[PDB]
Amino acid sequence: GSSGSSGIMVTKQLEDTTAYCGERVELECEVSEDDANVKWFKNGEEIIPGPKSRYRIRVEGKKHILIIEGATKADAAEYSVMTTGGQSSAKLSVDLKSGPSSG
Repeated sequence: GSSGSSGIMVTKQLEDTTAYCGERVELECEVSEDDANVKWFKNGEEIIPGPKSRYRIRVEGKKHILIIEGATKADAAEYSVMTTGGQSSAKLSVDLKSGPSSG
């Protein structure tokens, strides 16, 4: 049943994501272990979610989902994850919706 290398390996590597300003960004990924606890880092910095945070790390089976509430020109950064035995990186580019936002 559950027989895999000691550490954890990122089966599915993050993929470049292009969202708009204020939009909601969602980074999905998969690992070797289940209900694991990956570490999401923004441009090398360690993210710290919570009841009063912007980033919300969700765990679903053997896949993680890093959602970002309000993706501004600042949110657009290289998001890299770190596990017990794996690491990944992605590029998030934020675009400012063109045209008058009406109707």
